[PDB]
Amino acid sequence: GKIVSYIPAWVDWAKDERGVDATKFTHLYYAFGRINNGKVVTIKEDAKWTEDPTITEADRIKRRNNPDESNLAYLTGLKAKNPNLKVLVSIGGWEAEGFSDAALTPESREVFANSALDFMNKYNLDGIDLDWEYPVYGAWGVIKSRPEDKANFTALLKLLREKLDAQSTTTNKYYELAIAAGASKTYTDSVELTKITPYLDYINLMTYDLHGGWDPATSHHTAVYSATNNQLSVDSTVKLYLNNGVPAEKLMVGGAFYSRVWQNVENKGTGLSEKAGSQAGSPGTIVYSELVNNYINKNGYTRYWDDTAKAPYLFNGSTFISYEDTASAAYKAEYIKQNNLAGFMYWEYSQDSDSHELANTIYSRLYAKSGTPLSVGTSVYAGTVTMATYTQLPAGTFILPLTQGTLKPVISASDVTVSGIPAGITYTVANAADHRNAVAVYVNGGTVASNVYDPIDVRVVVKASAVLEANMTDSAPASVTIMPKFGPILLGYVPGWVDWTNSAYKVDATKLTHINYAFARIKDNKVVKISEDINWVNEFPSEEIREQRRNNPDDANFAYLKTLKQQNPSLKVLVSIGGWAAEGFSDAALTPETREELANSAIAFMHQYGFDGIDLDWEYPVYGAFGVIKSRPEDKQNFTALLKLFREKLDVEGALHGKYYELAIASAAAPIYINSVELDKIHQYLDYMSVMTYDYHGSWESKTAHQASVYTSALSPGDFSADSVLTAYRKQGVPASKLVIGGAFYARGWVNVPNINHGLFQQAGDQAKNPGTPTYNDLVKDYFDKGYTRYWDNSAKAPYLYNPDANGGTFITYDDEESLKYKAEYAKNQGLRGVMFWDYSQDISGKLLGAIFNELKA
Repeated sequence: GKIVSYIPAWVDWAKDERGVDATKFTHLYYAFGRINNGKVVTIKEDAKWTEDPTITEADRIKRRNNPDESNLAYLTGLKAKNPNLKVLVSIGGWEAEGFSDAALTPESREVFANSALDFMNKYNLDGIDLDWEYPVYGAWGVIKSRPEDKANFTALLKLLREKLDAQSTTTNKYYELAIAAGASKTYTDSVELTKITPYLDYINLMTYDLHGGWDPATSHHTAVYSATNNQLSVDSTVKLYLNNGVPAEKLMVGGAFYSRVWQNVENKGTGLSEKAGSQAGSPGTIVYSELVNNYINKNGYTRYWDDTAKAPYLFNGSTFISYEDTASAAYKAEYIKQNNLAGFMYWEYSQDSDSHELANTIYSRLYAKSGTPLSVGTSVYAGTVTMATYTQLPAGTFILPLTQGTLKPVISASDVTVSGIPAGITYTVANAADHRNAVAVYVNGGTVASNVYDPIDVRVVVKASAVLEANMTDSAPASVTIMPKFGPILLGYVPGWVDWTNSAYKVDATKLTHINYAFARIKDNKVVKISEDINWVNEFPSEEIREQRRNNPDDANFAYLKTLKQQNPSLKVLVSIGGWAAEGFSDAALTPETREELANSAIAFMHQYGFDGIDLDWEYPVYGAFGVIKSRPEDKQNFTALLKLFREKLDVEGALHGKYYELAIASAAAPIYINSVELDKIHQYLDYMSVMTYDYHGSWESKTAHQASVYTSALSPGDFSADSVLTAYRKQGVPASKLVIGGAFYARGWVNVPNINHGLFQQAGDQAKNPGTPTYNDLVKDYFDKGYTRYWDNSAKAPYLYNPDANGGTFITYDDEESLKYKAEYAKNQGLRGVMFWDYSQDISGKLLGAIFNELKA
């Protein structure tokens, strides 16, 4: 199943902020090469293009220096990311002149075709595509044309295939030849389809601009089916081509990442099949990204759907817009599959939304296995409604965009099951205003039956019935959050290896809600201070270190925390048992006796030193962090039993002490962790999981990336981010209100990083001179004004540093005030329990904590 993406020459692709994700298609067509004195040339050498009257001067100096060479290098560069990618040059396009002359004579055909190969070979291309629009009728006078174009097109294609084949017998590389073909009967009548088709790998059908403001009434411009007899469609065009004998296996169906517009449409019905007046004022087309930004269910435009054509359109009473969306793209991809066609071609990739929604939809739908219907998918845009008091819930609205599936323009109450809205609170569902494809759940203001001390998980199922596409199943239940009146948690790791009492830098209990004290440890299946952990105390041979570790200031720290809790009585201080390289959990978790023994010893430790709960930091079950710790496959279900039992023991303690003791874990981001821990079964025992949304990348790898980005960078599709990890957690079924997003107050980086794109996503050299983990404190002292410059990846919302001159080029990846703000903002919009960070000692300025606090609690 192929996917042809047309990519425009007139975007500077090396500069483009978002770049091209070539893992979502199979063929990249570079639009366009042009013809000039019978020869194929770069578009910058097409005077007709580089000096058009229409948008002129400021934007015409641009065109003269179009960066074609650089574009072609960047695009054929994308083979690193998709090795099976083919890149072809598309020659021609709308209004491109010179085919009729180029094809005229055996001689002019010879020089065109030789230059076509020369272009193909010069830029390392996999084939040639001819977009002659159109032979014989010349698009009715847009381009020069002659009645002999019909046979001359045949001879031209014959000659190209001969020469590509000749070259193939010598290089052993197969070369593609394709055309973009017109959808009209006039097109089929001006070319010899049966003669031509043996020369071509496939025929890209231009099944768009089928109708437009040149017609007296509105219609669909790129519809899958014909809803009336006079409306052209993908189906009517494919049937036309099959009837002329073109095999289904050589036809690609076209789609458009832009709309056709009609103005002055009579305001009747939905605007569809209505009479349209003057188009003189019309923009003609509006690209999909602009539709998303300013038109689809926005600014007075209503979204409508034609359930026969399988096509969306918009109308606001005067302007009608016909476009391609997620639902039409799915129906087109199902048409391709059901009719055995070659695939999906689209014009053109840069018109898509920033996050490549159409390109991504077409990939996902076209390589969906049949007989496995797809579930509707959700995300969250507004995930939190916050209690005003213990009983009073103000009005608010959960907003869940779909990521897979397309809501009907108006959904019904029965399309959505919401569970967990508290008793005596009414709600309704609907399509969220100002979003193209989102469920709103409006929660009526109200009074809850009993006091809300803890977050309420609200669970939203989007039924197969809510959606346009054909054979989909109900969504997984989407978690959002009713938050109790005190709002999100702000949790700090506080290291026990700092002597807090004699430190001039103190812990700010007015800004934290929670502290994890790092760490208690496990010895002989008993919980002990870190000073009794012989593996830690003697991690290093030097006695001066071991003596500092033997004298770890734990007692002093426990008195320090006791004071702090006396001064800030709503502060919760948990003891963290474990951490990096901490032993004993696999053994402790094994049997009911070993778990009993561990839980009772932990409980004893907790009471002895004045803690308000327990956090387990087992790093990590089953894989043992790749043999840093003892592990077993029984860890997976034994961790569940350990937490069940810790929770029971803590219930016993709170029932005896008239108080509530928290239980939490710190959990990792990587797929292997997620597959090692029964996340859907443990969350019930936990107040929250402190997800370590950092250490994604570092010196252990030979390429740079963001260690802690809140969003996945546009230029590293599929890469780790808080969003990607926390979404994976939610799809295991963890409620949002039991997730805590993590910030790191330390950096990772790479040395020997080349000075290309400021070191971001580059190959690095030998890492013996690597920074390791410089703290924000070290960045302030040694990096920030010392020849590193700070950059910002605005798609990832992640800062980074780069110094060309330090150890062969050094890239530093970290969290700062700005990224922490965005993590805190994600927590709030996603309905998460709150924010955590590691660790309090790493920023003595207070800025990083202040950044979180300012955003999160204000």
